[PDB]
Amino acid sequence: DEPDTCGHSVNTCRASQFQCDNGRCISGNWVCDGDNDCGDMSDEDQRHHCELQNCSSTQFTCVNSRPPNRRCIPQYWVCDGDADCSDALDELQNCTMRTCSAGEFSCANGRCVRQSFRCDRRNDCGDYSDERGCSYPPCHAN
Amino acid sequence: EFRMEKLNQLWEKAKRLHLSPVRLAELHSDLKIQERDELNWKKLKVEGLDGDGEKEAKLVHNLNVILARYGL
Ligand SMILES: [Ca+2]
Ligand SMILES: [Ca+2]
Ligand SMILES: [Ca+2]
Repeated sequence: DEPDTCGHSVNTCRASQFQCDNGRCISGNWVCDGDNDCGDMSDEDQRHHCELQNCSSTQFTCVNSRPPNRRCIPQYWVCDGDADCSDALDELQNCTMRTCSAGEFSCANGRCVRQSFRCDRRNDCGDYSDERGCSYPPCHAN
Repeated sequence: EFRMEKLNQLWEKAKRLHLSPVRLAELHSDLKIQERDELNWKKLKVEGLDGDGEKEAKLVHNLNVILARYGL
């Protein structure tokens, strides 16, 4: 199929579909979805497609975000038990729940997280309250 | 790490759930086998060769029961 049924380099992918790697050409919508389709995965980049996204029904968009994080999540994750968006806007919404105890670290915005998620490499609470004021001990030898 | 945008999202969020490793590993094996199923769905969808759309229901219900089965 790939080793010898065709000329390797005699001619390109046909103009019916769009080139994206020398080993792969891509049909249409697939260049914009975030899937590893082009086989170097560079579909949603360069300059051709998807600087932005938009959400359908039963989905919500993390507006305050950049391409490195996320820009659309389903309702299956809004006001759930775990933050999803870049700034964790999904858990605030109109919910704004009360209950939080000494068993979890308390953020400025009101949300709470486990104590282990304080002073680390991750933006856990969205507000970055879990990171502000921390004093990181130095790294290991390795 | 995984091909479809949604499977990577499920994989980070499954790690955010701190699920047991044996349950978490079984998630990928069900999603990675679905990865090969969704590729042939997506080929026959954009090419329109799936005239009856048989490959969509069997991936949608599988994903739904995956979400219910593994505690998501
Ligand atoms: Ca893609
Ligand atoms: Ca959430
Ligand atoms: Ca943190």
